[PDB]
Formats: sequence, structure tokens, C-alpha cells
Amino acid sequence: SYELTQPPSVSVSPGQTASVTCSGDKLGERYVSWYQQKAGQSPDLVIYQTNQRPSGIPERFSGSDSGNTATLTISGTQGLDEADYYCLTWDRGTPVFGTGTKVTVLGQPKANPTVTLFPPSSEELQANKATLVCLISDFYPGAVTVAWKADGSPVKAGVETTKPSKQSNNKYAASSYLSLTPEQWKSHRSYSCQVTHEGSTVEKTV
Amino acid sequence: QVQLVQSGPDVRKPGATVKVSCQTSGYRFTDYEMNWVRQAPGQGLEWIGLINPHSGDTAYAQKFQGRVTMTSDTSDSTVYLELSGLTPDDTAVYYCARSQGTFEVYYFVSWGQGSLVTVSSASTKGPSVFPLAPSSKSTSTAALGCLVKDYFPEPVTVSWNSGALTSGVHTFPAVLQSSGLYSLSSVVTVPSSSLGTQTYICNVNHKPSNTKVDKKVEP
Amino acid sequence: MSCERQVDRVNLKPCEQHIMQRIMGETRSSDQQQRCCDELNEMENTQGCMCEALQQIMENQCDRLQDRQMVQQFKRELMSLPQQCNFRAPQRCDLD
Amino acid sequence: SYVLTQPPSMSVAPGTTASIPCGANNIAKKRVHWYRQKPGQAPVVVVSDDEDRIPDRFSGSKSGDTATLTISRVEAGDEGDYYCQVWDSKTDHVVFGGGTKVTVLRTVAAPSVFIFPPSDEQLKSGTASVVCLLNNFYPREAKVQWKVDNALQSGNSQESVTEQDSKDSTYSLSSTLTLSKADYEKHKVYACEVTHQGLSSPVTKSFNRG
Amino acid sequence: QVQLVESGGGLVKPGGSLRLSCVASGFTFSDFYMSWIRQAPGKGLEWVSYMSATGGNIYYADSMKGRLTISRDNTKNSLFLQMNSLRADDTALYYCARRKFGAGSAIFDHWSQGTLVTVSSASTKGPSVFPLAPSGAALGCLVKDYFPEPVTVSWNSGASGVHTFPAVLQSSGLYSLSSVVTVPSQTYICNVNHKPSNTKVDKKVE
Repeated sequence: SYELTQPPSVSVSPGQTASVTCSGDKLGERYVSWYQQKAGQSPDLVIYQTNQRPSGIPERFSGSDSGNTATLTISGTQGLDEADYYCLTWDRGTPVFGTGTKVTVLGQPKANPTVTLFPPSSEELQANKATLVCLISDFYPGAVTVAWKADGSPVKAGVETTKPSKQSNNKYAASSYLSLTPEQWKSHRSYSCQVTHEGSTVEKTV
Repeated sequence: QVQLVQSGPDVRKPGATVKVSCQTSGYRFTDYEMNWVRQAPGQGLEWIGLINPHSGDTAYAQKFQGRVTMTSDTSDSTVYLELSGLTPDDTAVYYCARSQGTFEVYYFVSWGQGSLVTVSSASTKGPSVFPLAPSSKSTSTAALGCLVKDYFPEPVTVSWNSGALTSGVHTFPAVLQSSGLYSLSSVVTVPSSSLGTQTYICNVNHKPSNTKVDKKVEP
Repeated sequence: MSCERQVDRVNLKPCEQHIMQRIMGETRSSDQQQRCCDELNEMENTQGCMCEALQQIMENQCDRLQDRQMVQQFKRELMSLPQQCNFRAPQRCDLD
Repeated sequence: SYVLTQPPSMSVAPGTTASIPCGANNIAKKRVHWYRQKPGQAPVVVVSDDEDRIPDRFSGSKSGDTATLTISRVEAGDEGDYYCQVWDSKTDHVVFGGGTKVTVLRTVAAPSVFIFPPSDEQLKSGTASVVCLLNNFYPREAKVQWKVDNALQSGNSQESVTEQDSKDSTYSLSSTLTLSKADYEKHKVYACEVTHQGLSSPVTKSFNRG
Repeated sequence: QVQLVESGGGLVKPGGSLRLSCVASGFTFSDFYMSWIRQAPGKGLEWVSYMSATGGNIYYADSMKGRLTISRDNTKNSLFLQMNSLRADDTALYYCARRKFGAGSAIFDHWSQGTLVTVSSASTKGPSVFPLAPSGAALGCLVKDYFPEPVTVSWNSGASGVHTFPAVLQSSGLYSLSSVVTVPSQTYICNVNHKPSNTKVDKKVE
């Protein structure tokens, strides 16, 4: 029944104020609650009672509303504020969570990926198994195309790639696996993991 | 104006149930909660519980939780007390009281006349009424009365001249005789002068047993 | 249903804000108060449950009563809320 | 259970001020109400601790652990039983105090004594009830002695006493000597001897042809 | 300080039952609504159930209507959620949360950590760990073919310039993740802990 809309993503430069807006029919007549969730962590209440009310939460977080909208506004965004934000209201006993808004804090410079391509270890081959692991690290933005080559020709079967995720140093990493049988491994003479990141391609061969 | 009229006196065997009723009038029923309070003969006031006529909600004192039910009837502005599993500890006069006040203010602004309910296995017996005639030496204040002698259970009422003679009346507390029947007396002082010209009537009433006797007093 | 469930199902924001503006503000306010009575009236037994509704309004705003004095003031406004909506103040209702 | 404690009895001189205490843990933080009750009547609120409910002679106050009812210029009509009452929001119980019987002091008054022989209506039944009345005396303490041919009776009479009168603060007492018609027949002289303050000597009322 | 400690999650066969439990400390539990909230990894926050402190107010989400019972034992500061007839689209992160006000203001003001419930006919399997030798270098190990998902890798606090990549879900139905560290071109051991099978392996490198 009652519906809440949020922009899917919102980007801000470090120091600017970020605005997350939540929309619902006459939402201004209800209280709105706001929750911050950083990856791998549980949500944290950052504003309650239609965004005029904080907690032992940083003063730069504030809330406001107008008509059909409620707004989480983060002045001087600091990068540690990078998270998903959810608004919450109630409708006759039913809690209604907005769809997430993803707040990105920019400023990171483009960083080219470092790529490491591993052959199957002897331990694994002795186990009737064969796997090439291609670790890609330290790149920004977090998006790469990965392609495997068998003796210089494309190979799609048995490939598994991960979606890039942020690192401790606020850069991104990602990985790609090519599952082979032991005979396919030493039959061919070279395998290649080819990574394209923002129009630059880097490749490693074993 | 505000008026609370309770049902008559009742006697119930141990282990039985009593139902007491209270009809209110003269105010807007459902605007105030009704309470029940009891008083064992010669003892303090003891709150039983309450009902809200607007919702039928009740709150009962712990002592009676599980033996008491209260209900309320909007067609005639009447509330009910029902108490089961009776023992002699339950003999008392039972009052309905109209509450007053809001929020943290809660007291009683009107009460019913009370209903004496006696829990006893003994059988009810109406009284014999004998006169206390004035003496022949009465100097020309004189004294006279009635003796209301072997009745049970307790509530008996005495008027004089159908209520006309009020001043100078003394109706004594009943006393329990070794037979387990009660006896009381009611006396009145009259002009030493107008004795054998003023007619004096008793009007004894014992509602349990449905007894109503009128005795004349003369020398 | 219980008063617990009846009161929680309602949106008391217009009632809490209506009171806050008067005590902390020592048109929009007729519509806000009107929305207050509309929310109370949505309770199935609005006359019963009024105590619970007032207690919930107080519980909801308590943190914002930073003063020994504000708390008296919020209470009188609260206590007058039922009459403002053409209901009766409840009978066994301790707002402390 | 939340308990309100009252002194059981209290005597007060007329025209002076009366203070009846009602004790309970933290009672001053609740609303405290007071009732007066007279014999055979429902209670009547005399102090209502309401802001909605012209001053009178009845006043209540509270501090700490005590509530107090004050009666100004105490009068004979103020005799009765007084009860304090609260509503405990913690337990949602109405609670009454035990009650204080207020008796109002007065000048000494001797009783007019009357003796009544049994009716002939009763005698046919097999029992005889001879009644001695002590009317409008003060104070309460009084001795009634039955005599039959001047012999003291013991264990064959009961008495009843009225509550203090609300207009003159006096008491009245009734004593009933009960015998069988057989015991009544043999004796002639039936007397009622009362001793009381206000009687320099005991007063004896009797009748013959018994 | 408020603390909500959650337990009872893990692997469960479809059509099976699961009892979730939450132990609270740091507040008078018997004064608060308690609730359960869930979130599929990478999705938004989805409420499941809540109940009054001691009362007739119990709410269940339509998504799970008729398949779960909420309860609490306030003497033991404990909240429970019984889940019946579980299905594959029920696997998610389940949170325990405290609710604070009502009638339009209720907020989820403290959250438990999320436990993962996995509904699947697949059996729990421990990982096999293989070494990744180095060739002015980086090395690591490969945790392969484990189920269910939660796996952690460290180096006994060699402490610390490292990234354990998120896991890939092989077509087989088992996961695999890598964890690589970078070091100057002495003894390096990787420790993998797959709690859902109580596997704790240590691996050395060249």
C-alpha cells in the first residue's frame, strides 16, 4: 500500500553537503526515520522523528521535510559517510522502508589495476583439479572487463568473475577464476588473463 | 439528580453466589465509572472493583480476582456485582459508588443505600413484635417502644407513625442471642402530657422473609 | 483489539506537534489539530484507549522536555487534548 | 498491597480543631480524599482533593508520608467514622484507610431511666423480656444491674448501645433480662439499678405484679 | 550500552524449520518492543515481525504470513522467532532490533549483527586450501569448494596489507575465494576458518 521512493544513488565531493530525499504521499504529515548501513555492517539510526532529531550521532547529520518529501542532509561529507541510506515511516502498524539510496563520496583519482595471474599449484593438480586465479587490485573506478585467452584465442567456458568491491585503501579489487581439467592445463602452452579498465588493457600470461 | 438504588438485602448459603444490582439515574450513564465497596458489620470500607459503562472494562481488587464479575447494562443505566464461592467472611453491606474526577483524581461522589448480604446456612425467620408500653407512673417526658425479638438474618427496619414521628426515636443495634436469632428494640420519648390521645405505630420491616408488621403501643 | 494495538496503529505526529508548538511557542494549526482528532477518531474505541493515546503522545515527546517547567506545561496541554477533540478526559490516567 | 494507616479512634473537644492522619509510603504524591460516615449510612465525601471540587470547615493536606484531615470549630454533627482514600496508579486499585472513629466531647448528662415489663402477648409464648432503657446520657461508661426480689442477676441479660448522637452527643443504652415464663412467674419485684457519672447515687426503676 | 546478540542461523533444508534467538543486555528488555528484520545480500531492508513488550500486539510481514511465530521470555531478556516451511527465497541476513516509540514514531534504534540463514538441499562442505607461490612480489592461498558462504582468512596476525576477495559461486554449487598478501621480495602461513563446518586450516607458502 504505502510507498516510499528514494533516488538509487547520490554522489558528492568531499566537503559538499549530500541530500537524500524520500518521497511519499503527504509524507510530511508522518515521522521519518533514517538509517545508515556501510557494507558488511548492520544499519545505524542517524535521524528520528521526521528528521528533526539526532542522537549521539555527528552534528553534520540533520533532517527536514516539506510536503511529500523528507530529506537526510549531510553537511561536509567526509568519505566515512559513504554508505547506503534508508528512510522509514509507518502506515497503520506496518513499517515501510524506502528503497536504498547509495551515497558515494568522490575525490578518488583514477588508479590503474595491478593484475596477478596464478597457475594451478602442484598440490591442486595432484588432487585431479586445476584452477587459474587472476587477482586484480588497486584500481579506480571499480569496474573492469576480464577476458581469458587459450593460446591467444577467447575462452568462455569455466570462467567465474567477482563484482569489484572496495578495499581497505578505498580502492577496488576483483578476481576471476578459470576452471580446467588437469589435461587442459598442460595441453595448451599459455593462458592469458586480460583486464580492461577505462580503456587501458593489462594482460598476464602463464 | 444523581441517584443510586440498589437491590434489597439477601442471605446466601456458604459456597453460593450473590448478585447485587444498582440502577443509576439523573446523570449521563457512560460518563463515569461505577465502583463496588463493601463493609463487614463494624469494619472498614473495602474496595471490590469497578466497571466502565462506556466500554464494559473492569478492574477488580486482588482479593476477588476469580470470584467476582461486574457487568453494566445501558438500556437501564444499571450495573451488577456477582460474587461466587461465598464464605461468612463475605457477609457485609455492599455499596455501589459513582466515581468522579479525571486523570489522577478518582473519588466517590454518590453512593447507593447499601445491600446487606449475609452468608449463612441458617434459615431466615421474620420477627415477632411486642410493645414497650409507657408506665402508669409516667409523670405529667414518657418513654415507649417496640421489641423486635427473634429474627434472622440481620437487616430489619423500624419507622414510627409511618415515618411521621422522627424526633426522639432511638433504634438500637440488634444483639445476637444464644439461639442465633437477633433481637433489637426501638424506643421513643413523647410528651408526658399527650400520651393516651396520640396513637403510636411501629412499622417493623424484615425484607428477608418478607415480613411487615405494624404494632400499636398503649398502656 | 487491545488499546496497545489500536494506539500504535495511529499517527500521533499532528497531536504531538500541535502541543509542542504551543508550549514551545509561548492557519496550519487548525488543520494540524484537526488532523490530530482525525487520527484519534480512527481508533475503533477512541473514547477508551484515550489514556493510552495521551500516554503515548507524552512518551513520544518526553526527550524534548528539557525542563522542569516544560513538563508541567506539556501535561496541561495534553490534558486538554480530549476536550479539544470532543471527547472526555479519561478517568484513571496518570500522565506522570 | 498499598496500605493506608489511620489511628482507630480519636476524641475531640467541641469547637476546637481536629487533625486526623492517614499514613502511607509516599502518600503526599497521590490525591487523597476523605469520607465521613454515620451509623447506617453510606459514606459522604468531605474533602475531595479536586481542583474542580467556596471553602468549608473541612480541609486536607499532605507532606512526605502523611495526609491529614483538619476539622475547624469541631461540632457534635462531626461525630462519625472518617476514611481517607486514594487511587494507586501503580496497582490500579482504589484503597481506603482503616477509619478513625471521631467522638466529640460534651458536658456530663445523666440518663433518664425507664423499665418496661413484658407484654402479655409475649408471655403466652413462654418467654418474658423485661427491658431497661437509659436515655441520653454522657459519657458512655454506665453500669446496669438487674435485680429480682433484690437478688443480683448475672448471665441472663444483654445490652445494646447507640452511636453518639449527632445533635446532642449523648448515648442511649438498652438492657434486656430474658427469663422463661416459669422463672418470671415465681418472682414479684423486678428492678433496674444504674450507676453513672451524673448520678450522685444509683437510680433504681422497678415494677411489681410480675 | 545496548547489546543484541543473535543466534540460531545457518544452513536449513527447504520446507524446514528454524528458531532464531536474541539475547539482550544493557537495558530493561521488558520495557521495549522487539522486532526481526531481514535483508537479502545486496538488497534493501525488509521487516519480518515485531511484538509489544508484553502484549497482544504482534505483527507479521505478509511476505512470511502464516509461517512464523514471534515470542519472548522477558525473565531471560530473550526474543524468539520460529520460522516454518522455509523456502529458497527466504535465505537472507536476519537482524534483531529494538523498537523505541510508537504511534508514528517507532524507530529501530539498536540492531544486532546479521546472521545468514541459507535454505538449501545442499549439504555443508568444508573448503580445501591450496597455496599460491610467488615468482621488485605477492603470494596467497585459495579456499576452494565450500558451502555455505561465510569464510574468513588471516595470517595469525602477521599484521595488515592484505585483501581476501569476495567469493565466487561455482556452477557446482560450492563457493571459492582467494586471500592474497604482498611482502618484500619470512615464513608465511594463511589461516582459513569456515565456521559453518567448524573447519580451521593453516597453510604455508613458498
